[PDB]
Parts: sequence; C-alpha cells; structure tokens
Amino acid sequence: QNFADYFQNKTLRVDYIFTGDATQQAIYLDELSQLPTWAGRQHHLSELPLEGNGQIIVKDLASKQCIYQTSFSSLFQEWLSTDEAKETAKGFENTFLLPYPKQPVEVEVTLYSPRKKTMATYKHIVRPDDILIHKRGVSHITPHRYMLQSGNEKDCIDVAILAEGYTEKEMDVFYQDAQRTCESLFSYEPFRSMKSKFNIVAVASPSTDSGVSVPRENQWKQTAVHSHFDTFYSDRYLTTSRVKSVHNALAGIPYEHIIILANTDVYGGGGIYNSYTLTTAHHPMFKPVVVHEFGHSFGGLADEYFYDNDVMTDTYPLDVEPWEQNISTRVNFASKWKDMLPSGAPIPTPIAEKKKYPVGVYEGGGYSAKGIYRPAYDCRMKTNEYPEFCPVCQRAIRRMIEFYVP
Amino acid sequence: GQNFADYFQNKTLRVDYIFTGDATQQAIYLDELSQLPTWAGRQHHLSELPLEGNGQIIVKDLASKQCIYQTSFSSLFQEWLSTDEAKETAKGFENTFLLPYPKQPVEVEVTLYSPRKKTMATYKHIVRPDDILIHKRGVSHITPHRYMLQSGNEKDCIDVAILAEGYTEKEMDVFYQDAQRTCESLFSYEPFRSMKSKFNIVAVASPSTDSGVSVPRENQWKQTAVHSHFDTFYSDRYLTTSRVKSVHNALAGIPYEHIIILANTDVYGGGGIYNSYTLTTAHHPMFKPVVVHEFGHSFGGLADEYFYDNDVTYPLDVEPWEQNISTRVNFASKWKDMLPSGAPIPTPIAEKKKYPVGVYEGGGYSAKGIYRPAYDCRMKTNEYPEFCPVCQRAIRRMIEFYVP
Ligand SMILES: [Cl-]
Ligand SMILES: [Cl-]
Ligand SMILES: [Cl-]
Ligand SMILES: [K+]
Ligand SMILES: [K+]
Ligand SMILES: [Zn+2]
Ligand SMILES: [Zn+2]
Ligand SMILES: [Zn+2]
Ligand SMILES: [Zn+2]
Repeated sequence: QNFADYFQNKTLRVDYIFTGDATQQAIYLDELSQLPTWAGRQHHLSELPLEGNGQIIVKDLASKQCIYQTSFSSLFQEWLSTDEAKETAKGFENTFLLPYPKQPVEVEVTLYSPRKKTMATYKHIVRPDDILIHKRGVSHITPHRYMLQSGNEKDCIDVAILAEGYTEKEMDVFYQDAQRTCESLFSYEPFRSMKSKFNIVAVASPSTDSGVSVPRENQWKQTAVHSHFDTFYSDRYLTTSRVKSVHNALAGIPYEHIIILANTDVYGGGGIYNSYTLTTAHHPMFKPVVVHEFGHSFGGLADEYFYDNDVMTDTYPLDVEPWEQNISTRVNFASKWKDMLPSGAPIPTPIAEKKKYPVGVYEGGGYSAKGIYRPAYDCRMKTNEYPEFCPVCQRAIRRMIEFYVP
Repeated sequence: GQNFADYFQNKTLRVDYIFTGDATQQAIYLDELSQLPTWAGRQHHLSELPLEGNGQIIVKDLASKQCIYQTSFSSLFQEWLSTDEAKETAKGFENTFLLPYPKQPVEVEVTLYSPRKKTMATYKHIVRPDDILIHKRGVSHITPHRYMLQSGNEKDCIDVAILAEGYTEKEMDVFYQDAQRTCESLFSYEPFRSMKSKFNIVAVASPSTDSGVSVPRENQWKQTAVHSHFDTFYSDRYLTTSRVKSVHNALAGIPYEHIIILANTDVYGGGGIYNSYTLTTAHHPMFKPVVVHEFGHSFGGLADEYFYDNDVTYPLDVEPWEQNISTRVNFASKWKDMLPSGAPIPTPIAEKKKYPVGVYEGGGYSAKGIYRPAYDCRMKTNEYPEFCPVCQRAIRRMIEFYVP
C-alpha cells in the first residue's frame, strides 16, 4: 500500500471521550483537528506492531478497504479496575493521530478487556472537506529545540520531550533535562545502535507555577499539562488526564511519541503504550526510570517484576496469552520467545542456572510470582538497578523500530 | 425554612460533566469536581426551582436523602441533539454547574429532559467533601478584573461576570469600555433598571493570544481565552463556545452566578442559553439591544418570541416551561391572570393598541400553534424598545427568587 494512494502529508487528529465504569464502557467523539504534516508511518499502514488493549482501524468509506491501523493502551483502562469505577461513571480524554485522508473515511475505535473481549466499539465518518476539522499547528508553535535530528519526519521516529511544571524562567533547566533524557535513552541497546532512526525534540511548554500538583498536600498548581500525584488515590502515581493539553502544546512540531518531564525531585510517574511517558526529571533514578517508562509507552513492554503494583489490578488472566512480547502465561508461547530459547532449556528455568541461560523461562512477571514468566532473570523492565534490557525486550524494541521506519 | 448553614459551607462545589449521545440515546458522566473559595449563589429558596428548564441538578443529603439544593438549565448539547450530525455521530459535550459546598456527603443527580418533558438521561454520584481529588481553584493567579457595578456582597446580590473573548492584553482598555457598555445597556431596561441595587457586575480581563475569534468557514482558527467560534452546527453566524471549563476556569476566585462573554469583533452573531452563558459580538452596531435579548435567555430563561425559524423545539401538544410563550395546553400557568376579561384569542394584529397583553399567534419559531403575550418585545425583535409586560413580570420573578 502506497501512502499517497489514500493519504495527504497532514495529520487527522481525533480527540475522543472514553467513558464508563466497572460494568459498562462507551466511546464518543469530542473534536477532529488537522496538523500540518504527517510524522507517522509511510509503510505497514494497514498492520499492527502489537495488539494493544485498544485499536483504531481506518477504512476507505467507498470500498471499506482497511487503509490504516494503530494500537494503544489508556489511563482509562487502568482506572476501570479501581474502587472509584465501581461506583462513579466517568469520562476520559484520549487523543490519536491518523494520516489525513484524500477522501471520506470510516474510523473504528475498539477497546479490549484483559481476556481480549470487546468492551466498547465506536464508528464515525470523517469527511476531509468538513470545515469543523480544527486546524492546528499553524501559529504560536511552542518554542522547541532539536536535541537529536537524524533526518526528516518521514524517515525517522519522532519523539517529543515536553516541559511540565517549568516556568519560563526554568527553561534552561528543562533543556538540560531533555539533553539528559536523550543521553540516557541512547546509552541502551538497541536505541544506541539504531540512533540514526530517531529525532528528539524538546518542547518548552511554559507553566504558570513551578512544580506539579500534589492533591493530598492540598497543593494545586497551574501547569502546562495539569499533571498531579494521587492518581487513583495512589500517592506516588503522577499522571495527566488532560491529554488534549499535551497534544495542543505539540501541534505543529512533528511527533509520534511523547515524553513528559515534571519539574520535581520526588519519585513518581509512569508510561502507557502509545499514550505517553511522564516522570519526575530531578529524582536521583531519572536516567534508568525514564527508559523503563519509555519501554511501556514506545516499546509496549510489560513490567517483568512479580510484586503487586498499586494501579495494576487483575491485569493478566493466567488462561490468556498477554499481547505484550516480554511476558508469557505459556498459553501461546510459540508467539513469544520460544524461537530464542536454546535447545533443551529447562522450563521453568531454575534461578541457580541464570548464568547458563541469558534467555530462559523464568517464573515471575507481570505482577505475579506464579503462572506468568519473563525471558531473563533480570531486565530494565524488572528493576531500575539492572544495567540493560533483556535480549527479548531488545528484539521486541528492534521490531517496533523496524515496523515504524524502513 | 431551610437555613443555608444547615448543610452548606460558604464555598462552591463546582461539577464538570460530559453530556454524551446522539439523536437516539443520551448519557451523562462525571469529568472532575472543583472547589471555589466562596459561594456566590442563593442563600434562600435552596430546594426549589425558578423554572423547569430542559435539565436539572438535585442535591440530596446522603444520610437523609432530603433535597437540599436544586438548579435548572438548558445546554448547547440539547440544541446539538436536533442537528443532522447527531443522527449519525455520537459526541460528548462539556457542561459545568455550581453547587453550594456541603459540610457532609451528598448525592448529586443530573437529569436531562426532552421537549416533551420526558427523561432523556439521568446520572447520580456521591460527593464526599474531604475527597482530596476535589480540585481547589480560585486561590492563586485570579484573572485581573474590575467591578463595573457593586451594589453589595455576593450573598445579597446577583453576581454577573463579563468575560473577555478575543482581546489580547493590549486590548483590555477596549474590553473594559465594552463591559461598561454592557452594564449601561442592561440597566436601561425595566425591571433591571428599577432593581439595579440587586446586582453586582464584574468585568474579567481574561487574555487571548490572538485578537478576534475563530471563523472555521474562512479557515481562521484563533487561539483565544474561551475558544469560541462561528459556524456552530454549520450555521455561519452562530457564535458559541463548547469549552465551558475554560470559561469557568477564567472566573475561578471571582464571585459569579451568570456569565456574559464579549467577543472582540464587529460582525453579527452569538446567543444565550438558560443558566449556560450569553456570548455576543461587542462591536456590532446592534450590541446594546442584542446582549440584553441574549441575557433574556441565559438569565431570564425566556424563549424567542419571533415566529420565523432559525438556520437551527416546541411540540404543540406540550406546554413550554418558558414563561413568555404558550401552546395553550396549560395557559392558566402562564399569563391568563394578566389577560383582560373577554380578550379575543388569538388577538388580531389590528387590535394591538387595545391589547398590550394579548394572545398573539406566532412565537417560539412557529407562526401557528404557539402564542406570545404582546405584538412585539425585546424577545421578538432587536428594534422594539423594551421587554413585553409578561417578560418583565417573569424577570422580576427570577430576581425575587434569587435574592430577597
Ligand atoms: Cl500553565
Ligand atoms: Cl502499557
Ligand atoms: Cl434557553
Ligand atoms: K516520523
Ligand atoms: K450572589
Ligand atoms: Zn513499569
Ligand atoms: Zn525484558
Ligand atoms: Zn434569541
Ligand atoms: Zn416578551
């Protein structure tokens, strides 16, 4: 499929509202926007690199031929397993980028459960001549600086680093934090060997207040992307549900993936597949932590630690193969790293034999000590203190990069 | 009588919802709870309504289920539901409401009604006042503002906020001149003129990055304080904002009950919706009568009395909840008590001098089956000098309801 067959070199941005509670879910359209260029895929348009927990399928309206596919996970889907979702139905902002069509399209959004069951589905027609498609990124483009520029937006993976909780007086600190992000990311394989496949842009989005909101301390701050601690009443969980403010700050700058830096030294943050990474820039463990989160948001990798996470409730049924590439329930292991496991390797791999098996079937991962397996004894997806991604995480990241750019 | 201090604090519980749906189904969801440092609303008549509206919010004490606060409204969402787009694409709309801040947990219930008074959507949620995720607002960086009229405190007076849309920081002297023109226009009309001491008027200089407002059909997308735009529902001159949270965020920390948004342009356009806002163009030649007509909707909850249909409401077998129009289904609930004995129904146009209060056929966008109280009114035309006697009574009732 040639890009120019159905698409223009512009972006069709779609803002949705993901709604529901523990019993029901529904999707609604908020607004359509246009970005002046298309920073995404030129190839593999009608395929997915990963299933994700959510998908967007674009079909040509006249023929119903599938012409674009993208997958993701969302903060909304984490919220659905919290105590609040049992009693109060809520709406969540969710933004996705699609190539701008030459002709009318049918856009279909689907949300899936941890058992791969359809939770909610939504179909809408987009007509490219619609005057209410909000044009963006043509004026007041946020001041920005390229930290790494390997090539144009068509040939490279565009990553945007966005300032959260930095006033105009603190932008030199932010740009230094963006340099540190770039230096940390490209110190890890396969990012290190595939550095020429990436563009890194630092976006100096100003905040009225220095720092970020801490609701439990009654510290409400006015910031660029309105992030806050106490997400789902988990003290150190720093997130933003103001996704439109994130994408509005980035309009006009080519971007595919987002890293949000919060101007604080306390611990916290997280990353979600094709959502964003958000972490505290001045915490001592920033360098390995931002890369662990990018493992989720860009790599779509799972946590390999087997201790319970606060915001992650009943995430992996043991009778279902996870869609994440670096963990397995041994339901469909041949779809995972069976092809990288040496002949005659014991399953599970005994921990005493870890030096013999850099690639094994180690019991424990995805927040469970039993029934879930990880590919190595340790990895950056397991601990912040281990030096690198395990070989299976590295292959998965190489596949993500090869999928997105030739 | 219900004392304010029995259930409430002198603070505001602001609730932001998402109103969702299409022509076949509707649903309401919570977005976020906020707190404002004072309560600018009613101190009396807490558990009653001045009008039915098309939507209601009922606040009940959680433990007893006793009704402790009621407010009614209409919404941009409910207008959108009758458009072509609502037949094919389900959408979500921002809707913000202000409630008195409770001392103890409450049950908040939102209900949306159809033009036939049928329940379209209902939503119940519990608010616990010690919830740390209630977003505190209006405590820092309060938008620069100026009192155009200050008759008294926020408890005793009706607080009206005038907000700047499409004015850069360099144009705030023009905006303050426009807010002053708004106040001068409003208080030139009865009963506002004789009840001037019941109001506070505050001009809020919310800065815009760009001068003017967005015109989608001209591909003119501007970055402004409340993100208003023309071409609402593909109606060229329909100027609105669906970014209701941005309106209320700019006003956080300033006492307000009703909102007037002034757009920095001289072209024609705007509108007002009951307990939503008024939004109009400040420099159009007909500004003075137009802003008051819109305030008739947004504050008065009055209907349009003109019989011609807009570019884009009242079933003839249903009595409208609006006080200045009737389908004569329940005419005794309207201005029957002001109609002289033996007045002809309908009142012939040739006999308009004999009947300042009649039953004139035509109103609420229909030439037949809907009736208005006078041949002409501010709610019918921009060129007529005043509100009709029935609109004036209805406005007096609104003011008397809100403040002693
Ligand atoms: Cl800000
Ligand atoms: Cl994820
Ligand atoms: Cl109305
Ligand atoms: K790219
Ligand atoms: K008041
Ligand atoms: Zn993680
Ligand atoms: Zn790994
Ligand atoms: Zn009107
Ligand atoms: Zn009238």
